[PDB]
Amino acid sequence: VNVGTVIAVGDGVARLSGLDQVVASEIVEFPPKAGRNESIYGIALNLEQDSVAAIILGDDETIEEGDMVTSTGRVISVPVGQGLLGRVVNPLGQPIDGKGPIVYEKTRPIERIAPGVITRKSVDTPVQTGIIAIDALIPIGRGQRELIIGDRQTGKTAVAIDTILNQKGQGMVCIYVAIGQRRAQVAQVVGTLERFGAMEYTIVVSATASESAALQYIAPYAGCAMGEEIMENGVMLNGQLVKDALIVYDDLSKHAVAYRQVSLLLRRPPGREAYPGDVFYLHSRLLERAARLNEEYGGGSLTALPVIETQANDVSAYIPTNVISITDGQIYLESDLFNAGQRPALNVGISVSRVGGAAQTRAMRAVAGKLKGELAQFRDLAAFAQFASDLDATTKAQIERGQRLQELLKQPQYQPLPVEDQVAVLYAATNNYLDDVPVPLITKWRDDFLAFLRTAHPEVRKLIYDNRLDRKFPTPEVKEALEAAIKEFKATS
Amino acid sequence: VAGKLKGELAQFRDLAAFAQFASDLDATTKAQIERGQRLQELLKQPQYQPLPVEDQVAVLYAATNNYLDDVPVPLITKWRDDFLAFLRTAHPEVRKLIYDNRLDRKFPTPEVKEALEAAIKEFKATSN
Amino acid sequence: ARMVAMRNATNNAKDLVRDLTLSFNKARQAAITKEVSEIASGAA
Amino acid sequence: AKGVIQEIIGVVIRAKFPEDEVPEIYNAIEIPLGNGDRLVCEVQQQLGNGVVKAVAMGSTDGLRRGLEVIDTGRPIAVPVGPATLGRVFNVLGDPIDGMGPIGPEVERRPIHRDPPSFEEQNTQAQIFETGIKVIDLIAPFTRGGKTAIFGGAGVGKTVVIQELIANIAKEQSGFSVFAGVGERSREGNDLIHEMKEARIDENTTVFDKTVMVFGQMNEPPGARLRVGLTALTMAEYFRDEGRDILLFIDNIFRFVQAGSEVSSLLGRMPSQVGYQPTLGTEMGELQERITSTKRGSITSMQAVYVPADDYTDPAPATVFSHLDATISLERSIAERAIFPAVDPLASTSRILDPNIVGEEHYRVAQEVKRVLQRYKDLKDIIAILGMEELSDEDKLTVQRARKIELFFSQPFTVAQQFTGRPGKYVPVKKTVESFARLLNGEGDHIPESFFYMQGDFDDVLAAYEASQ
Amino acid sequence: AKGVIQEIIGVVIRAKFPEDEVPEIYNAIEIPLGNGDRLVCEVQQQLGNGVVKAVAMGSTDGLRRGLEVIDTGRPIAVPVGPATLGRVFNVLGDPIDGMGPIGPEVERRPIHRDPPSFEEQNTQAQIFETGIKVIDLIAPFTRGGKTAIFGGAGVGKTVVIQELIANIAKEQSGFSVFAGVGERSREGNDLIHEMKEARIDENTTVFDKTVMVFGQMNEPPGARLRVGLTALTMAEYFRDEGRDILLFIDNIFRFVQAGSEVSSLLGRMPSQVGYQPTLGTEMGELQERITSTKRGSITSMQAVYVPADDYTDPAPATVFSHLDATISLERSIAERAIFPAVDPLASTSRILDPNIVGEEHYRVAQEVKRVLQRYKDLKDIIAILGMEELSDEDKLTVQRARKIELFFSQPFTVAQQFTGRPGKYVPVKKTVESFARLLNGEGDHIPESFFYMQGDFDDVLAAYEA
Ligand SMILES: Nc1ncnc2c1ncn2[C@@H]1O[C@H](COP(=O)(O)OP(=O)(O)OP(=O)(O)O)[C@@H](O)[C@H]1O
Ligand SMILES: [Mg+2]
Repeated sequence: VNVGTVIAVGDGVARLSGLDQVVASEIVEFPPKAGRNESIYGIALNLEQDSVAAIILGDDETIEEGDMVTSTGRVISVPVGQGLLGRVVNPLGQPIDGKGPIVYEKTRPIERIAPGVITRKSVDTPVQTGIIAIDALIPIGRGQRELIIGDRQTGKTAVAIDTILNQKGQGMVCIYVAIGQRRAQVAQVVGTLERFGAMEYTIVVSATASESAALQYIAPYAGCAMGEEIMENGVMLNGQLVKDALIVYDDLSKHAVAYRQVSLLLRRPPGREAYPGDVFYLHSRLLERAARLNEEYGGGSLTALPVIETQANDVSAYIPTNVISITDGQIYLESDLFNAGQRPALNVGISVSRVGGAAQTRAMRAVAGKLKGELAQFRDLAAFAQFASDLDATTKAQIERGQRLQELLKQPQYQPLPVEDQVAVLYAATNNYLDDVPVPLITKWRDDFLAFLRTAHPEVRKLIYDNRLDRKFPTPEVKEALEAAIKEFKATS
Repeated sequence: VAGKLKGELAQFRDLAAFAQFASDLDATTKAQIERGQRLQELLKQPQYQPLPVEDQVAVLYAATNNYLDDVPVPLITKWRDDFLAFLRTAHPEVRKLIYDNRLDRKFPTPEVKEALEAAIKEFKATSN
Repeated sequence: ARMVAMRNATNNAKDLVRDLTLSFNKARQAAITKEVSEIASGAA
Repeated sequence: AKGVIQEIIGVVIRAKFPEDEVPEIYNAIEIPLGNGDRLVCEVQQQLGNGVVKAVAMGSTDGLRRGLEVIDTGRPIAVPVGPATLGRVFNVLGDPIDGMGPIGPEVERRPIHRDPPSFEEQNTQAQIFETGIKVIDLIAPFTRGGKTAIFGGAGVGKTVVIQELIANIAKEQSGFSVFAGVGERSREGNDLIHEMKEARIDENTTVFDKTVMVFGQMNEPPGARLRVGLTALTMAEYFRDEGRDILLFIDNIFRFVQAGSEVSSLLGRMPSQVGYQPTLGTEMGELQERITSTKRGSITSMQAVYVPADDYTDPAPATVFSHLDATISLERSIAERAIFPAVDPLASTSRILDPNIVGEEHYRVAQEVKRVLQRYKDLKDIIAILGMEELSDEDKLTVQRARKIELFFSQPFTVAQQFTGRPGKYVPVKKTVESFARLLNGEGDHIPESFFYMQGDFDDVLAAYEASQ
Repeated sequence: AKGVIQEIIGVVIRAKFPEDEVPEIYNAIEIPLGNGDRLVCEVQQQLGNGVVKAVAMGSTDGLRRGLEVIDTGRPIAVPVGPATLGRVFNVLGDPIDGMGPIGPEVERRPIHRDPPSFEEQNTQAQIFETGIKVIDLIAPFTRGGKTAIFGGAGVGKTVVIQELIANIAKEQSGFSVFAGVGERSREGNDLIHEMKEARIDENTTVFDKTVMVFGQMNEPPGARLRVGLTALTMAEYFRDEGRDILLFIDNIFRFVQAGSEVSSLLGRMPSQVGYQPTLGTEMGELQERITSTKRGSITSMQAVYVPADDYTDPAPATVFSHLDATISLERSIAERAIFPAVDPLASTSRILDPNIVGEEHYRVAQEVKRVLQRYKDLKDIIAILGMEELSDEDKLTVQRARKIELFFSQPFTVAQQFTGRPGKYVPVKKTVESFARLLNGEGDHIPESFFYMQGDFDDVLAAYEA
């Protein structure tokens, strides 16, 4: 009664006649036969009468008509635990890094309802991305959904990888789900994570472009199941129990394309932009599971960083607006700024984070609020920037200050900055200590300044780090010590 | 009556191009566009205030026969309203006469042409 | 001054042409998608 | 009763019942599902010899063919009455808050009821002061009538809704109902809980006068489809007894999108862009229940999500004809840092009538639309030729229009999280006076940048004097 | 095996087989044509009890329902090896040139392979040195990475292709594969045959160093769909031997169009603007075997035709999602006799970052584009008032920009016989040094001439002295 026979293999769907006692989303087995040593699984979805349509999680040319299928009695699930840490795996949980088989005590069922409304709490603990602009103007907290939306090659993957790299001593379990990405870009990401030693806390789920549309559709859900296991049960990282996870879904636009292919191959009616009518449900049920649980339900969190690729900077498309509505905040990465040299290209004028502003260290917001004000003044005066010698002292000073701040925001790739360094640099730049510094070297200056605090005054950095939770960060002791630090560094330089 | 109205409105729509940009137009075009604006402001009727056929005919005759040229645009609607009150109080017989012979081949009968232009001129002196 | 004003106006018109071309291409893709969707619906 | 599941297509379950015991069209059937918890489906179609197609309103991803289904014989019944005040419910009427279940003595009413007849309709309405300049001036919020905001993804629909609730929820003079159909459980709810429980009305919190039914983005299509009807059933009891009700439904669109997914799984012939053929009828059945009658009044405020940025989408196009006041939020305005983001030219209201709202208010609103209509007529000329080519009066109208656009912006008390501007509450009289003064000419010398994130005109003048 | 044709609807046919031995998907069933010739159909769907729906890949006009069908038990078998070099094949692997059959001794591999696993992928990206100054500086190649070329074919695209083949042949292992997807029989087959046989390098013709697979226009949509996979199968043999391969795919948009036509014929629901629902998956089956593995690397240059002028159209969008560098040949740059008519401003590359090509390479490339961009801005003003109004330094940038854009020209070894000028292979480091020394001020006294069709800066000076 638990065994069936395939009666038709088509557009990635097998009809699996006579498979009674199958639940609405089992993972059918397709046991191995002659010519196929390994087993490819499938998701039964249309439990119609006397036939069971099943998406084939893999290449559909492998199975034939009449192939035996065995019901596993399990709703579609991914193995999860501490064994997944540091392993690049398929959306099915099978490993692809070649290191060895995955050791897992339990498997979590993907495609589950989110914890709910009551079982949530407002975000309070910040997430330090390591980017000055992101951590200053677009605060990110644990358990919120922040969207990285940009135009093709603009640095969305770079921003996500920098955020993953920075969470080394922050007790985070970073999850990187590569949906539809070419194998070269996944290999390069894995290598970058290995070089910086971030794979000790990173789980990578890879669903590449060559793989079937069955994958790239369950990959984000497998990653989110892993994140949910981190959020609820927690794992052992650096000897302590961590229950906070960070998940980067990468291109959900490719996820939407994969689901569109799956739906159209199932002859489901098309909707706007030929996407199925439930693509919003897809991305919502994927992202809504990223939550900040309250104390009674564990207190864990799961931060989500979906990535959306737009065409010609069109944020008014179907999938980008769906994800914008679902997510809490947006990080617009303009292509014009990226080509202009501002590699951390952020459209700070219209990028925003609805929640997480309160989930920011008091020091960082204390030094970033008037930074935001000055950047707004720069954006307003960009219209007057065209005129020469027709601007008074105030407007010219504001323009120079804004240019200095923008040059400060320009940060090279693979160089995360600790929160204390960020707040110190912002203090120095935004309290008129950098007016004499010429613009083209400010970025350089920043690096040198950091080295100063890395060698001359480690105690200053430690004191700033300890005094980041206080209501009034500019306490006389830290203010005097930091001012002395910049005064000493400027004199030497 | 409405042939002149339609022609002048279409011609004003045609000269809207010069109205938007050009400020050096001759006095003929200035008065022409001014008449177009007069006629457009005449049609800014309120809600739930229908005008019978005689009233509309009287107003259109007043506007098309240059009796409304001196009135500035923002008051024209008010003008029209006030004008009707005049005909509703001072002279109902002119409205009755207009309605009675609205089916004749040549509406501007000398009997109709008088006691209406006279009524318009009387209203002009009374108001402003 | 007229030369400068017409240079600025030509640049603005070229930018507006680029924006309108983007919008027209989006509308063209939407029209093709709608046509094929309704044709497939009528066929099925 | 005691049918068997034949097919499980998505959240649509086909079940075969005995020939003489077929469930009715809108009856609720139940899968025991084991574990002591059951899955409540709602019948939608009758297909033949005892076969009925129902919507799961649940996970429906772990149940097999041949499972038994028990016919309750009645549609979904939700608790109504004062017992539902201050509690949070599912689509099924089951509380999800920590407090205990509703007692059996509490009346249960079906979620499917006929809308009020033509006799019961109450066409009397009056202005409802909300403290938002653009809303209270261009498209007045209507007491006892239907109003909604149509916004894209990036605009601040949630911020506007939260500000409205904060402004008008303390002085309710009645109970309130909030339905969270297809909305984030991060902000749409569980932080409206924080704000509603924090607000206090003479030692009774606003949350103590609120019935909140959720069914948000995580729920399957059936829950999002029927959560609006559940909330309407809980509010109709209070309306029928005379209590004034403030009704806040979130993303009526999400209600329509779910209907679309349910219809797609039901095999109905798709219409327009994948939407259900029965879109207009479903919208009517939900919305005609949101009416103020001669027994009580419902002051309803709705939100509508426009897919992409297409206002011609069938869902908003169907909503538009069911409202007394329409407030259109545009992305272009929002991207200009104008966070209220309301487009005055695309926002209307029925009570914007000199008999209802006042002669001065009506004149000011009409002039504030005629300006910005002159601006929309000259957008391309300014874009290509520039400001100089316009005439002097046209230049003045364009300057006043841009000043008005900046002045419609207003900080919100609930926007302190990401904006440093303190919130401002501008009464309707102050808004009318400020805009009349702006239209007269006062404030012409003031630069436009001083109209951004301000309250009434006095605040702008004070800021100008501070800048000297 | 031994099925019978059950249905013939255009190219799409259906074949009934016994309840067992039903062919898999992509199994290349064969129909005898009453003679030695045969019709190879690729199974695309399995239906019901033994019926399989397949694409004809042939005339399918002389067929009758009930005709014998033979299952090959494997995808389209394409010959691979050194025997394929210097020969021209179709999608099915049959040599369409004058020479005879390949022979049973030569290995045949399935057309539908799998992209290299995650382990075999290179962790770091290595720059592929083509030797052309503008290509190697403005839009540098990536070893094992895809590349797109945009042109109207009247701007010397074939010259660039031949130069790349010759450079890899003479300075590397040097085998190339040319996939003429949607290739015209006259313009794209005989003209390229004569060009490649006439073009010679170190006593060996370019044609002898390349394997050419032509899925022509007149072939059914399945043939144009699978010709690219045939080319990848042929190139993968040389890649597995550790060699480095260049794969030139002409008009990959024609591959996309063939896929769309096949999907429409099969009855699949349409997606977006008349595109297949399996657009991303089909583009991933291709262009994913084009990777730089541990053993070897396949670097591909793919001509891309943009429908209308949409870079947001789904076909060019899916192509761009897999691209590492874009080269934009432009008509005006070629009207003036700059044969390497690569538009530096339009052409970009992903690998042009400091962490890969070096800080010096990045710095000079940006400055080269910066002065050229300034020149493009002043193209209006120079026609506006004359060069006189331009300020000094800006006048230098215009003068320098013209010299550098003339210096982008480079003699080609494949064009030696036509122009009587020896080809010059300029390494990437030499190119960077030459252009940095051009920008810093050296050669300013040299006029615009003596930079035309030269090699390094050393060539520009030596010529000036003489
Ligand atoms: N801050 C930065 N400084 C310098 N280079 C950067 C920076 N951020 C990104 N880059 C470079 O920009 C290029 C594109 O970035 P990335 O790999 O993140 O792609 P993307 O914009 O996320 O999208 P795609 O995956 O489609 O290429 C890469 O070459 C990367 O090294
Ligand atoms: Mg990327």
